[PDB]
Amino acid sequence: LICVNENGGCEQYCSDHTGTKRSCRCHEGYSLLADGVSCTPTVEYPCGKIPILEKRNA
Amino acid sequence: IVGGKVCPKGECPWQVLLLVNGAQLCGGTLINTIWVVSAAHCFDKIKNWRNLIAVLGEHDLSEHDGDEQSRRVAQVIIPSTYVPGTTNHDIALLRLHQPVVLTDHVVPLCLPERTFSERTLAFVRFSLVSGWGQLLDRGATALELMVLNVPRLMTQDCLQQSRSPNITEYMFCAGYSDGSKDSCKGDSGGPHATHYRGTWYLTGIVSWGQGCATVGHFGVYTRVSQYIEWLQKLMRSEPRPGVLLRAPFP
Ligand SMILES: [NH3+]C1CCCCC1
Ligand SMILES: [Ca+2]
Ligand SMILES: [Cl-]
Ligand SMILES: [Cl-]
Repeated sequence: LICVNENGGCEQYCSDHTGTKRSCRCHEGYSLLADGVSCTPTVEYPCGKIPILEKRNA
Repeated sequence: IVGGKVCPKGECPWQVLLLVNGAQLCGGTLINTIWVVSAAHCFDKIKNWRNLIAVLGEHDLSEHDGDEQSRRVAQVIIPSTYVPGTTNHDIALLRLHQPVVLTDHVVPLCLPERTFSERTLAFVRFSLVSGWGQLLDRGATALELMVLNVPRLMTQDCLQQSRSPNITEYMFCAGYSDGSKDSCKGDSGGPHATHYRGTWYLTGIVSWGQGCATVGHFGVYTRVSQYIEWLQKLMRSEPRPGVLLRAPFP
């Protein structure tokens, strides 16, 4: 895969590697799931999420 | 903000209000507990750098509801390339004197990686711009925080569609040419925030235009992707005596 197309499938950040290799990454306050693409919050108030709306759909 | 709506209390939780001697100066964007991004031009006329206050969790300026958090601004960092009274490199990094406490009403916007911002976020059409600026060109400022969804243009298309500073590579256009919808005076420094797969990111800073909601013209925003590495380096630096710091760019 490649980060310029479709964000490399990553939810957040994407690094291209030597070979047909790609690594997804997540911002501080998130961890990468075993699918290698998804990011899940690890803190109560992660950046870029709106608590009253997250609660509204939780 | 012209032609937008009230941002429901808590739905713009990264919005910062900057005050000088208690008076509305500019907007800004919280990006973690001690750092705020604003516009360099907000500070062109500051006389006493020690009267600058940042307020988080603000919504209705007419009242105090207890969600507000005020901090002194310990540092204003401006790139070496910014020239006062002009438009290019219109960005400032502010260090708060004490961290804000993250709450339902106070949350940072994610500062994206450059590559992610250039390759993906730059192609998300609509983004939100917010502030307590003028509700109309030559009009009164808002008491409630306002927000507006604006579409981004490629710069060639902006120049094509517009009808006087250049749009440099450190800028981008967003909004509408029919004079209905724009950011306006007092909104300067505020966020242009972009949603991608469930999360919001800082892509722009309210910077300038040919007046507010002027027919034939678009809002101009500082292109934050150009500054990610500059900001990230500064956020790792120790504080220096004296509020204003000019830092080399790149
Ligand atoms: N759209 C811009 C108009 C001038 C003030 C800053 C926002
Ligand atoms: Ca209030
Ligand atoms: Cl240092
Ligand atoms: Cl000083």
